[PDB]
Amino acid sequence: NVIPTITQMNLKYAISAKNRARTVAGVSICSTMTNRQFHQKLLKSIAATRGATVVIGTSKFYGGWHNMLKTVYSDVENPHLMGWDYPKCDRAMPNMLRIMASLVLARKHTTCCSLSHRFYRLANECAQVLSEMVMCGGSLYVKPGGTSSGDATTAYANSVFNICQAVTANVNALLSTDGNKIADKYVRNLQHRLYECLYRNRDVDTDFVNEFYAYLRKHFSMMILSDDAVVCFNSTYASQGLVASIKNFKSVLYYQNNVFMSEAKCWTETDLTKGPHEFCSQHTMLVKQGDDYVYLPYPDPSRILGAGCFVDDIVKTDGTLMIERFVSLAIDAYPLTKHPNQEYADVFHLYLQYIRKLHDELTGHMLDMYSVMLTNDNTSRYWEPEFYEAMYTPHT
Amino acid sequence: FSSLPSYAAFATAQEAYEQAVANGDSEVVLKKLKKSLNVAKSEFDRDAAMQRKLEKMADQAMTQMYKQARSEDKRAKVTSAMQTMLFTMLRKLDNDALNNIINNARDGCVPLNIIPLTTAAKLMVVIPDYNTYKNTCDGTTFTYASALWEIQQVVDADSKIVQLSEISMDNSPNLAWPLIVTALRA
Amino acid sequence: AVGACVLCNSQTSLRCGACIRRPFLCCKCCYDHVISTSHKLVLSVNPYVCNAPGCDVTDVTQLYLGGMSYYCKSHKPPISFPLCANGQVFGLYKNTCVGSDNVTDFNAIATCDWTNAGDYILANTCTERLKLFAAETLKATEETFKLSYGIATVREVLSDRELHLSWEVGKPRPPLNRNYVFTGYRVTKNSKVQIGEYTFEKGDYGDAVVYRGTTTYKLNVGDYFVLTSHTVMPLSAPTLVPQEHYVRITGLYPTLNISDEFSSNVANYQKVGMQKYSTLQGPPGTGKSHFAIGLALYYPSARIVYTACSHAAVDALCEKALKYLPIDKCSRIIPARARVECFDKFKVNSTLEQYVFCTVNALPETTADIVVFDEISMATNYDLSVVNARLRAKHYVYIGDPAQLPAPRTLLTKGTLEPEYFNSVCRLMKTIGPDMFLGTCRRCPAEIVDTVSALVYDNKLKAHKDKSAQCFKMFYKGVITHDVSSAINRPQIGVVREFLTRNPAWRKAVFISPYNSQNAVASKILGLPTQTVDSSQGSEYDYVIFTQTTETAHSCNVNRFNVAITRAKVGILCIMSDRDLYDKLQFTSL
Amino acid sequence: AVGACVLCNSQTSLRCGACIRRPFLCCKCCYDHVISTSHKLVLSVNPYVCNAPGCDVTDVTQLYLGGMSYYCKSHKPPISFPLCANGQVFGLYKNTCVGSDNVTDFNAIATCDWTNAGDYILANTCTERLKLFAAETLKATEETFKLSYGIATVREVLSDRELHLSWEVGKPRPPLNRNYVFTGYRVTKNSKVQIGEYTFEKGDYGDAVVYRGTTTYKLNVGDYFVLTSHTVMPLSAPTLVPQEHYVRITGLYPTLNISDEFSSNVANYQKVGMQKYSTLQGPPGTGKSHFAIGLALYYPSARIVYTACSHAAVDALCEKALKYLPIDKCSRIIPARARVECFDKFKVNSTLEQYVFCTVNALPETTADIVVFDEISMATNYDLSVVNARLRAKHYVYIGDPAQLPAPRTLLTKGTLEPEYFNSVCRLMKTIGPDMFLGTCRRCPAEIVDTVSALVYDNKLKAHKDKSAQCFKMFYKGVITHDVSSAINRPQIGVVREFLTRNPAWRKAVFISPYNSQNAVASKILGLPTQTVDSSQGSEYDYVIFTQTTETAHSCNVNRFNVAITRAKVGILCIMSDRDLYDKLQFTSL
RNA sequence: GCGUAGCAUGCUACGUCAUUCUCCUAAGAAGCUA
RNA sequence: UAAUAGCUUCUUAGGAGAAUGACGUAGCAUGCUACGC
Ligand SMILES: Nc1ncnc2c1ncn2[C@@H]1O[C@H](COP(=O)(O)OP(=O)(O)O)[C@@H](O)[C@H]1O
Ligand SMILES: Nc1ncnc2c1ncn2[C@@H]1O[C@H](COP(=O)(O)OP(=O)(O)O)[C@@H](O)[C@H]1O
Ligand SMILES: [Mg+2]
Ligand SMILES: [Mg+2]
Ligand SMILES: [Zn+2]
Ligand SMILES: [Zn+2]
Ligand SMILES: [Zn+2]
Ligand SMILES: [Zn+2]
Ligand SMILES: [Zn+2]
Ligand SMILES: [Zn+2]
Repeated sequence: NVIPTITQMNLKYAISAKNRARTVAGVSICSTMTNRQFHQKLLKSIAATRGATVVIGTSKFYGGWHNMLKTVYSDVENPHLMGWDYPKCDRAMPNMLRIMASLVLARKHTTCCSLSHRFYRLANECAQVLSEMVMCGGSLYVKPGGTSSGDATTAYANSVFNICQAVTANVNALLSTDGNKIADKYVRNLQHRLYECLYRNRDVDTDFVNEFYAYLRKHFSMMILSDDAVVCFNSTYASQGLVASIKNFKSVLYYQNNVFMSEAKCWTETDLTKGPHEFCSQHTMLVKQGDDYVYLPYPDPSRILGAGCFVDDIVKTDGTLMIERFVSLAIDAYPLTKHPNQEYADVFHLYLQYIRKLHDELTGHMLDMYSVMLTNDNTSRYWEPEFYEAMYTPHT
Repeated sequence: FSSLPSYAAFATAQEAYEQAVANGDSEVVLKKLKKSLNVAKSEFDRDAAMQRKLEKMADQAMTQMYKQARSEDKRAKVTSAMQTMLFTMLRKLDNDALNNIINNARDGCVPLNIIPLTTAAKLMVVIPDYNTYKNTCDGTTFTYASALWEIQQVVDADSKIVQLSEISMDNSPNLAWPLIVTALRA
Repeated sequence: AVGACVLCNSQTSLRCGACIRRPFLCCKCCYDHVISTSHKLVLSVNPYVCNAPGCDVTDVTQLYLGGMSYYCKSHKPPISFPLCANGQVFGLYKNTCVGSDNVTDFNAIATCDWTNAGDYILANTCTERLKLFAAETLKATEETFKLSYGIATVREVLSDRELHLSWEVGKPRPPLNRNYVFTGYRVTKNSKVQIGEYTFEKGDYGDAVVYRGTTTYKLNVGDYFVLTSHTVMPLSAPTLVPQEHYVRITGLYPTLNISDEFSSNVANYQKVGMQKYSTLQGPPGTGKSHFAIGLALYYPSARIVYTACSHAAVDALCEKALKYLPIDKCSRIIPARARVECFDKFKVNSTLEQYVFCTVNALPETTADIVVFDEISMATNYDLSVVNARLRAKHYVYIGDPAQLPAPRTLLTKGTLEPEYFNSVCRLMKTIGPDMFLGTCRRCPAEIVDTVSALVYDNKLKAHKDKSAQCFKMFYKGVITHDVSSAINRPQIGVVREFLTRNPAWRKAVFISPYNSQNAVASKILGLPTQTVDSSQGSEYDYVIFTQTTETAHSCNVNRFNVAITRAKVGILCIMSDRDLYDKLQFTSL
Repeated sequence: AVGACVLCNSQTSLRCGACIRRPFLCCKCCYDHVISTSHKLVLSVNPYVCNAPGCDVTDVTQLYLGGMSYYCKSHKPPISFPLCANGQVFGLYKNTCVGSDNVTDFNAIATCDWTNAGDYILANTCTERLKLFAAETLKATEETFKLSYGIATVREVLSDRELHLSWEVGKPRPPLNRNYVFTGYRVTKNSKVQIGEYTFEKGDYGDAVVYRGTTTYKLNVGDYFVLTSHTVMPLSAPTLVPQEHYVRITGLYPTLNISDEFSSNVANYQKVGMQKYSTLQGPPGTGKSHFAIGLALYYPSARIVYTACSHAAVDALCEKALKYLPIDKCSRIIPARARVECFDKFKVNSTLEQYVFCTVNALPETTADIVVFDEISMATNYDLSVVNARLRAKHYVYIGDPAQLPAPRTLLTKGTLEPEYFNSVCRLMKTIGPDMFLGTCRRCPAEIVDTVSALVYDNKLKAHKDKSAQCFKMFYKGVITHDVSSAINRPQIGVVREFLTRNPAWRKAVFISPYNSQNAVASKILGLPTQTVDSSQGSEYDYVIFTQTTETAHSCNVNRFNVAITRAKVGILCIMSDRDLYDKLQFTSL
């Protein structure tokens, strides 16, 4: 049976760098419960795999960022890093691509579900997520399409959509090349067989699908987190047009997303010793940790200072009540100490000194409210930089 | 612990041991009483720890039982709330118009999006500026959804009543747009 | 679910699962109920069974809980402990539970089977929270008793006013009147469902039924008849709201020109309006059916809810209130299923009217200003608690005569329930006395009315007439045949037909009997219009003949005798078997 | 919240649950209070009840802080520890709580019911924080006494100008006068919601009340009334702001030839300017309430707020200000209901005017340059704290006299309250002396002042008039009708009526009697302006008829009688009861 | 030389307690990211 | 009114395990001594 469902639109009260309002989709419990029961095994299986294309469930601490970046550079020949943007990603996504993502996620049910079971599960997904009734200010509207950001499989379906767009860009790049200009005889035959498997073949050719997958993994290595993507592509092939470039993503998003991807939000990095320019809002820098060089992610110092200065509750302003709030922020702001810019390196020391001042005045206020100090106080380790240095060391 | 007679056995063995030590009993009797006291205390502590486990598992069982029940007296409340909501929504229905449009259906099935559009007795028009107001529902009566509606009320975004003479081209800056007009099907 | 213990009203979350009603029980009270009686199953928020892969232990004295379950001794962990120990059964609110001994009668309430007489007599003198529980479990027992029953069908299409009866062999058959209704089942090939309920009544001769119908849907043989049955909901309101007096009449505002008809009851009208609940017992034929109309005309602007146990009394009251009270502000509330040929003369079934008449079973939850319960002899404690739950009103007035016949009370088979314990209200009326009592009698001759006031009544009755010199009482043997479930006296009709030829008066008489078999056979050989002793009590006649078949404690029941001899007005031939029944009364000898 | 202990002003987080005002108490002081009295409930940020599934233990020595909450003796987590122990009660700021014994007067203040008289003499001679706490709890008890009253209803309405009354059976009936208001209910089904603000007063004939309303709703008979409650706010501000003696006048400016009439009080004006607050005590009618207006004329630029506890006193002050001050810059602030009819000649209810007159209870939060409190005898410590909280000021002036009548103090019924304990200001006046003192009689004739200088004042006053011989003392028995719970003396009113047509110059004398019932009911029989003694204080009239209704301790009160007679201006006739009281004065024969 | 008894030393098993560590779960507070 | 998912910090409680120490009991191995053969 198909259960239609109303999803609320909730305004988001959070810190941001642009003044446009952000809205999330509160989906009904009747949809979330069944979507969990349908997708959660695969979703937990994706989040528990290390070294894959979809980096979900991979921590950035304890050397997780360095491991991710070393798996992206998976023996590519002339590596250049690349990253693109999806403008209006959740609201311009076509319904065909969302249905594609839901059908790709549901390929795991080849033994537990029948054909009709999988169809009615897809229909419930479409009726509750894709084209639903939306409650926006006490009024029911019809959502035209696009993913809602509150379904159970949101980041994972977004990752499927991202991989699909990247593979489409590579297909278009390889097919729109001349073919008489391709010097490599292997890639010319790959283009010929790619056209055959697209427009002259109706049954799946698993041998060529494996061959093209091997080609993409060898020359177009990816790292996907639901709409962020780092690619470590072969620069010579991409200059010859045998592998997708930024312009191929722009073309594909024009004719398949109805958006224009300006090349001002997409970056290219010709030097791998600097890492990705930005992935998951974190910049990357190569530091000498211990005896070896590793990649550490540092945030925008403006972001951490804004999180310290502006809060969403009146009681987060006391400071002594929230010392863990600043311990977490100092954990996030630790890698700034390795930055060559001293004003960036001083943010971590500012947070440590504020933690120490907060503990000093907390103990003063506690000793005033009583006449005895606390017997056990282990807060001294939060203004020592070793507690935060061990946060980015691969021993755990 | 103190309820069980193991404490009594330990206490009487300790009393006998102390009394015989104070009375200067022989070494063999002293060792005998020491061994008896040791085994009595052994039984005492062995039956004790079990009391800790008893009370711990009893409190855990009681908390589990409370959670399983409170959760059964909170289920009936939401069941009653859902029932009352459903039945009030039933009583809101425009039964004659809905019956007409549902008997006109061949299979008895109609799109939901036409249920208000053909049976709702009241229309709310939310209008962001004056040009839109002049276009869609200027005057005391207007046409929408192939029906005739008569303006029964106009309020602003502040939920304050606005008169139809106040919605003008020059009085537009002084109105808290959007305006929500409520009309009834004629 | 948590609740209140029945006999101490402390908070609890246990239940005696072996009982028919599953009442809540506090810890100490539950232990006292399980260690004494044979109920060893206790239901907490989860049932107390052995949660093993294979085992089934229900006893609670032999259950030990361990980890997060309850097992017997063969399936318990290395840890203890007894569920039922230290005088308490392990449940919620372990230290707010106050014990209460009155368990020494809760055992006899919960464990009895109502077969004997004393079960009712001690199910009525107990406290209030046990007065409710005993009534609830009695109704549940009767409902389950009606699940073991005989089943018939219609032999073939026989008449438009009468069907026939084809019963199964080996099972008893019920009594036949408006109280016992019957259901048809349409299991034809093809999907047993219901078409309609018919009530049945014995035919002329042989095997027949002259019936009362529910639905026009006329079946073939394809239906077979069962009894019909239903669930009993739990009751919460007390049987009688506490008696609180008022100084001057509140919320009731007396009238202008009530009538010169019933102006001698004005003191009694105001005594009705004074207290919270009032009690009026009026000997048979003394105006209580007319007193209700008079009360309604003494407080003209008060909405009044009239109620009664059965449709007959409430319909007679409805007819009187049509004949006297204003008519358009009347509202008789009918059942939706309409199990009876209901009363449609008023502006029927509007519960937001002023004079609302209804039956106890069909009362809707509402409010009133003064509610008049009628025939409290018929009503069981369940009806009283129901009328206190559904109806809240400023005044309650219970009218009825305990000397009339009681409720059916089908389960009672051994011993005689004396009038005093018919219900709470009759117990009130016999303990301290009815608050109001009107003693004259406008039907019977002189000697019978003086002697009936001297039979059981405390000598309060009299007649405004002269004795018609046509009441008699004979002692003719009337040999018994009795070769059917009830006793018959045919050759007694032989002796009465040896009379009845020198007495041309009662040639339109109504035959009555203390047995339905003799009543049925009396309508066969001579077409006397019959009306059984139960179907009387609410009507007056001037020609009625009554014979006695046997001699027993069912022959000397003076309630039945008093309800018998007071339906005639000028003439009755009657047959007395016992010298006791020829000598408590004065009549001619013949 | 975190607060300050009442009797030591240490930091604390505990409060006493049983106390009506729930005062903060430090650890040591809370232990001393709970271990000795019957109060055994302590509220921290969380209340100290036991957190079992269901348990109700509040006594603090029974409890422990176990795990993460407060648990009783046999519900505690196995790890303790005791709450109420080690000479303290566990709370926040535990090791900084140091108090003092005053835990012997605080026990008496918290425990006492304010029934005796000694409770007031201990509530006014204690320390400064207890002077505030005792006033707070006294107001709270005076409010919670209204919870024991009986709620009304309407019988019917023959006359729409005179309601019919019906009190609930089984509760006391409140007195009927202007001071008490009511608010209704319509609880039939159907609107348990208020129906307006009404007030009552008795009628002479039968049973009737000639009511008054704020709106014009009628009562369908179910509608009824309940006397309205009043939550009491914390006594936030001190009773008297601490005094500082300036070297020279700060914040105030003198004037150029103030007048030829106020030229005598100049030195006292300068003394007022020098000190933070000043007290003016004088016998009645010596120039006290006119001194304030002279002060206004001496500090013309200074914004001034005049206040008093009564309405008929501030109205007289308003009239005097109209006679003297420029009328353009005045106001008059009236409460929302305005139970009494106030002064409507100024621009009423404009707070931001230069000279603003208001009652204490209706004072709005504002500033001033000097605030003049008047008739401090009428004011309790609640009024002083209210005026000290709402109105900020640079200089305070309290004018009044203790020998006039004090505040009602309805709860006080044993013993008499000396002047020096009326409030803090009167205590200051009697202890060390007034800062300004002026005494003589300029209003009353020679005879009445020459008698009142024998009753109350020990032969102190000379005065100025000639005894016009229109001072009369009557002998009349005056039989008693204790009707409205305040006595009515019908034959004394008859004496007045029979000898008010024999006095052609006495047709406008105000009628004064201690009892509000007779004083109110006299309006029909003689038609004179009527006034009770309590509100007559501060107002003068050209002629007074005083009637001692009944002999009691209320009407034979020398203070009341002295403030009653001295409102006359040329002559006064009074009829007396006490053979002593009529003899202590020297008046004419009759 | 053997048997019984006692003392001392050592090893194993079990029960109880103290400390430290790891993990598994539950509950709560918080931070960041998409 | 406040979504899905991931990671991290901190606190509390419960279980299980490990390690070390302490006591008690039982079993086994050895040395010395008393008695009997
Ligand atoms: N005031 C009266 N005067 C004469 N007869 C009356 C009076 N009131 C009632 N009756 C008669 O008394 C009889 C009472 O019978 P009924 O009305 O059935 O009530 P009940 O059965 O309770 O006595 C009626 O037939 C009526 O005619
Ligand atoms: N300096 C003065 N010269 C003449 N008459 C005065 C003077 N001061 C006051 N009075 C008169 O004395 C009366 C005193 O009134 P008031 O001060 O109100 O007395 P109290 O304050 O006792 O009520 C006023 O009515 C006024 O007429
Ligand atoms: Mg009757
Ligand atoms: Mg004055
Ligand atoms: Zn039972
Ligand atoms: Zn109980
Ligand atoms: Zn078992
Ligand atoms: Zn207290
Ligand atoms: Zn203190
Ligand atoms: Zn407790």
